[PDB]
Amino acid sequence: MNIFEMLRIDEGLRLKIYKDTEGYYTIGIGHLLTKSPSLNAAKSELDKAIGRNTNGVITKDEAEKLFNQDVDAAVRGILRNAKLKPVYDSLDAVRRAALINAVFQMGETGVAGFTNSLRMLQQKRWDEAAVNLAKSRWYNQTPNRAKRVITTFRTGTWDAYK
Ligand SMILES: [Cl-]
Ligand SMILES: [Cl-]
Repeated sequence: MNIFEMLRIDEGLRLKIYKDTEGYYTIGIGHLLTKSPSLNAAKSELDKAIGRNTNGVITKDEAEKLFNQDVDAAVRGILRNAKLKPVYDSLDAVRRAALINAVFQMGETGVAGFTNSLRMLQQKRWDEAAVNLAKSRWYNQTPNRAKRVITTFRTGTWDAYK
C-alpha cells in the first residue's frame, strides 16, 4: 500500500466532469477544477489543465497525470508549510501518507488549522489525537473517509484500507 493507492481508493476515478461531496466541479482522481457553479468555467479550467480542448472528458492517462501532479503538490506544500513540516518530519512512513491524504483533500491551509490535533500528532499521543480529529466538520461531512484516515493515524498501519 502506498499514498497513490490510498488516495485512489478514497477519491475514485472519473473520466467526465462530476461534482464532489461539496458540489464542486471535479475530474479524474479528486482533481478539483473550480468552486464556481458554472460548468463552462469548469470546462475552461479543465482545458487549461490538460492543454487541449477536452469537451469535458479526459483519458485515464490524463487523469493519472493530474494525479501525479497533485500528489507532488501536496507533498511540496507540507514541506513548505511552517506548521506542517515539523509534524510530517516527526512521523513514520505510514502516518506521513495519512497527512498527505488530508492535505490533498482539504488543502494545506485547512490542515494547518487543526492546531490542537497537530500538537497531539507531534507528541505521538495517538488515541488522543484521534478523538480530537473526530470533532470536526471534516469528520461529520465525510465520516467513512475521515474514519479511515484517523485509524491510520491511530494505528500506524494500513488496516483501514485493507
Ligand atoms: Cl493543474
Ligand atoms: Cl465518507
